[PDB]
Amino acid sequence: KRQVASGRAYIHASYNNTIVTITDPDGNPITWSSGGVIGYKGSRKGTPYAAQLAALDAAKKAMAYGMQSVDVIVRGTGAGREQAIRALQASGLQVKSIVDDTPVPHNGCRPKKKFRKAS
Amino acid sequence: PSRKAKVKATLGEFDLRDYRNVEVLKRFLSETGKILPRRRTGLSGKEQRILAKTIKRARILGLLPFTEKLVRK
Amino acid sequence: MRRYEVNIVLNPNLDQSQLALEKEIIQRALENYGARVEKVEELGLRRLAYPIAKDPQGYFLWYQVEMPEDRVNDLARELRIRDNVRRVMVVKSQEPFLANA
Amino acid sequence: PITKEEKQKVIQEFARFPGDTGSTEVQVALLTLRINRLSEHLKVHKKDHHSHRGLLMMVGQRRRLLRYLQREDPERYRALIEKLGIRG
RNA sequence: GUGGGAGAGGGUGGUGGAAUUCCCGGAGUAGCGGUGAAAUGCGCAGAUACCGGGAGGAACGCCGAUGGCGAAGGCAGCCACCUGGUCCACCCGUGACGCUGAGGCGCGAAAGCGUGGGGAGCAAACCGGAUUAGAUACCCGGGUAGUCCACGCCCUAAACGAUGCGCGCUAGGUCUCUGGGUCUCCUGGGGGCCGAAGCUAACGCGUUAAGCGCGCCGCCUGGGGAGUACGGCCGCAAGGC
Ligand SMILES: [K+]
Ligand SMILES: [K+]
Ligand SMILES: [K+]
Ligand SMILES: [K+]
Ligand SMILES: [K+]
Ligand SMILES: [K+]
Ligand SMILES: [K+]
Ligand SMILES: [K+]
Ligand SMILES: [K+]
Ligand SMILES: [K+]
Ligand SMILES: [K+]
Ligand SMILES: [K+]
Ligand SMILES: [Mg+2]
Ligand SMILES: [Mg+2]
Ligand SMILES: [Mg+2]
Ligand SMILES: [Mg+2]
Ligand SMILES: [Mg+2]
Ligand SMILES: [Mg+2]
Ligand SMILES: [Mg+2]
Ligand SMILES: [Mg+2]
Ligand SMILES: [Mg+2]
Ligand SMILES: [Mg+2]
Ligand SMILES: [Mg+2]
Ligand SMILES: [Mg+2]
Ligand SMILES: [Mg+2]
Ligand SMILES: [Mg+2]
Ligand SMILES: [Mg+2]
Ligand SMILES: [Mg+2]
Repeated sequence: KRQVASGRAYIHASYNNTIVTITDPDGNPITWSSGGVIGYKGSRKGTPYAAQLAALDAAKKAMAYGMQSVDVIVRGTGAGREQAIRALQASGLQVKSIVDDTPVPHNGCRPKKKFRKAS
Repeated sequence: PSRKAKVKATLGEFDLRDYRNVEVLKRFLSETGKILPRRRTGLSGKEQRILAKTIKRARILGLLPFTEKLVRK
Repeated sequence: MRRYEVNIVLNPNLDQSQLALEKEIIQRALENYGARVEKVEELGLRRLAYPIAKDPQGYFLWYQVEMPEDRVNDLARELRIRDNVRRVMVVKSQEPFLANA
Repeated sequence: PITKEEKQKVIQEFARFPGDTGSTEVQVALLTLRINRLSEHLKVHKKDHHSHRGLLMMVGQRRRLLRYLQREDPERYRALIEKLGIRG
């Protein structure tokens, strides 16, 4: 039980499972969710719908932690990367700013067989 | 099909080699630090090819970003 | 004897004494490597693109010089030793190519 | 490497007369200059294979002029080999 | 020869950032991961996501191209040094000094061998999880060699343009790299596309010939047996010619 009202909202969207962390303006996390937290179990964790509940839940949870506005950060190319942010604009927090920051290597590590074409 | 002005005509008598004129080079980078395609820096094979190395030099003196973040996504 | 441009970026949070110190040691170095000055542009600090050495800014120099080719690598290797000097890029000088003439 | 004045001091030292620059001597003199310089660079850098090719060719070219120098005027041929110091 | 020029051509030393992985600390709660769907796996010894710090190895995003360099195999962050090839202009010097090239000698992707060194990610073998009528395999999670560096061997390939090298000749048009110029263009050297004449069994080739010629080297003579046997030669072995 503290107070924040303003902070960061990362989204770690994936072709397997979107997940949302919410942190203070310094990076230290406050509350998080994901298709896992929310009931879903198998693939279903990926669905845009899942990404919705995950986002909302995570906001709801920080609504009580005392928060009103947040800066969004996107990372990954989720099946529901977008409905993760859309759930936020329709969540009840001032989405100050939405920034994309997906990590991309400047060509370095060999990927898995399934990701070939970049040794 | 992706159109606008070329960064070239927006500038004047300028040195394509000065790794220190951050004030100009920046123009040849996107929102991300990414270096602009020829079809936008409006340069020529050789010109472009020089602006490349001249940038990457500045990128090492930390006068230019290797990469940036995309606002509004 | 070839003409080189020498860059030096170092910790921007230094008083005269420290600045004055490295500035000397740097001169004090070019002296030992057959390097002769030709002009020194000293742009103070500047807003760095990325944080070089935990810092958000840096102190810049620049040294139009001429020195024995063989001993360049030595010089560069010798300037980095300071913990304040956090960038040394030496370059072969060359004539300005000019686009949009 | 090999600069301006560096070249003359030998073309000077090897011209059959003033202004001669393509003398079969001036030529071989020059190949040797390089050839030796190149053989130093390969004394270390023994891995630089591509440079070696060039050498292998630079040598052929030198052996080729020599071969001719010795047919036409079997005297000057001796001279050259004397000055330069070739064969052994 | 002089004066210019482009370039991931080669060797050496240094250095920059992104990302993965592991370690340290903060914050943080119930899952993460993974798949067609799952499980193995990891997590209450606190993982994933998030922030700061560190270590280490490997590869260089955008630029990047239909592009450039090289004899070929091949070559891609940045800088310095060491070095090869090659193009143009000037028409200055030598005066047939040329071409090809059986042997020989050197180079030769990857995998592989020897000795040390390193080891992040990947990953043969292998250990598991699934899938199927069966499981060896494709799909998933781990993982050793190897992949990386030094030195020494190995000498093979769809080592491909499936097109040996040099030269002279035979319409154009268009795109481009790179030089010079009386710079809507001309001209020289690369790289592509259509297409004259011509060639071709057709496909197609067509001033980058697969056309018209000359020189010189390699090679071919039905398929299987078989790149096997035998003999020789090279190799530490694999195995090669
Ligand atoms: K002449
Ligand atoms: K090999
Ligand atoms: K190897
Ligand atoms: K080995
Ligand atoms: K596997
Ligand atoms: K054939
Ligand atoms: K021109
Ligand atoms: K052409
Ligand atoms: K025809
Ligand atoms: K021909
Ligand atoms: K037969
Ligand atoms: K045998
Ligand atoms: Mg999933
Ligand atoms: Mg190179
Ligand atoms: Mg931790
Ligand atoms: Mg368990
Ligand atoms: Mg407990
Ligand atoms: Mg803790
Ligand atoms: Mg380690
Ligand atoms: Mg190409
Ligand atoms: Mg070529
Ligand atoms: Mg060169
Ligand atoms: Mg005469
Ligand atoms: Mg070993
Ligand atoms: Mg693995
Ligand atoms: Mg055609
Ligand atoms: Mg037969
Ligand atoms: Mg065989």
